[PDB]
Amino acid sequence: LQLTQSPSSLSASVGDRITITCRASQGVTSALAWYRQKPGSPPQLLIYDASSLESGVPSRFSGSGSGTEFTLTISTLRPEDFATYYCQQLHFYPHTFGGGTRVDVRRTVAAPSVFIFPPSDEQLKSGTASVVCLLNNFYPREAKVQWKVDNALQSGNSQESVTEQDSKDSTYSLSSTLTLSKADYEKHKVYACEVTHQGLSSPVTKSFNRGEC
Amino acid sequence: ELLELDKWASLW
Amino acid sequence: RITLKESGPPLVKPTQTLTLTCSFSGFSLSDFGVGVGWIRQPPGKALEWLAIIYSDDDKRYSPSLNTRLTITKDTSKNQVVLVMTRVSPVDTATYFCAHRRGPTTLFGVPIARGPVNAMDVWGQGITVTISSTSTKGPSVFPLAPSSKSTSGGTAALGCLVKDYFPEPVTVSWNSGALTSGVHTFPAVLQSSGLYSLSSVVTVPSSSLGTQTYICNVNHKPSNTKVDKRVEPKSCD
Repeated sequence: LQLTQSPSSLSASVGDRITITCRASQGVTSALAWYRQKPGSPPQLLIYDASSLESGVPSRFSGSGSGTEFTLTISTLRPEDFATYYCQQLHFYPHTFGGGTRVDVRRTVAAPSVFIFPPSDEQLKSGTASVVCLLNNFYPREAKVQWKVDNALQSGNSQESVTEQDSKDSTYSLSSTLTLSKADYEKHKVYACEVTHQGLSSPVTKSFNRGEC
Repeated sequence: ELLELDKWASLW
Repeated sequence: RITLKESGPPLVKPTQTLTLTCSFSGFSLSDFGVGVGWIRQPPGKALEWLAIIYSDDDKRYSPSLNTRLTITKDTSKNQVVLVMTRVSPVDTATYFCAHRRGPTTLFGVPIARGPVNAMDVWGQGITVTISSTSTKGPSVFPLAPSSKSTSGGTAALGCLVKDYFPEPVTVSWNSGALTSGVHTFPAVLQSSGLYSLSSVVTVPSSSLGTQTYICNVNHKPSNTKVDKRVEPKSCD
């Protein structure tokens, strides 16, 4: 069984009305629950049995559907509603959760500022080399970062980390870290970070040639 | 899909 | 009035057995049809159902994890235990226990399914990390500001906090005097089994010549404190 939630992410403002969808690969009758989870807290039940409002849950929340199509509705979004939502089916074992729906504070599109940092001489002496690419203060959250070493696409030897949405300017920031051995690092010239984002007319590349001084 | 039904799947 | 709470070790080594306990109040596992389930959440990821046990000792497991899972109860202690054998690093997650209602009953008769179709109360969660590494303080390297790190009158710079264990690490800039524009990224677990993060800040490029920038790094588990001064790149 697959439970598919859509969208994965959505932007919204206080007072907005939002609708989140959950589809099941096969019928689960009415055995469907919705939860809200705030960062650092356990999930909290909103709706049980597809449409039933859990005791103590504000009336703005409601649910609908039966069989394979289910929707959660928040009539008027409150600040506490910026959070991630999950559905769960309990008609078959194993019970299954959907993949989640992130709901953040909408703002005007903002392309990230991109910076690339070569590895420090200090790190190099230690035998390893980290190349850091920084995407600063962008919105919305979706970004694509691509590493190329002398035109060779690097796959599987980088890791990303993203901040929580900033409480002031409502942007995110993201780091992508490429790790190589010193020996490997010194075999190559061009290190390049390519960034794709909605706010960029086209992909932005930030690069350097190692040793160039 | 040969899935097992939940404990309560057959209750009204 | 219903409360649940998970307990167990925060750290287990690969191949070892993890035992988690759920302690509850406000309900009894003698209540007809009541369930206690387990759900986990890997860092940054979604909920994953693990298991459930009922008042009648009926139990069910995730098919994908079912050879490694055992679920038990002691109805008189108000506890449920989950055992997961042969742990490995994929098993790093926050683990929740949760209550499932039994059906509506009228003078003992089940008259309605409804209420069972959710997990209505959850415990707070227990973070469990699976790793074979030992305590290790980080190395701090500079992320130097430069032309390739300049945007208009703004430059970015930072500190790379590398190869530590376990979490957490704290970072400040200029002993607290610099807070604006600072982004300290969540740590990632590398394949080596050690954590790494980086902390950045954007400042005015004009200021690079005069203002001094230092990151203050504290890894309490290893008693490691580092102040790393960060200078503009030389080969820019």
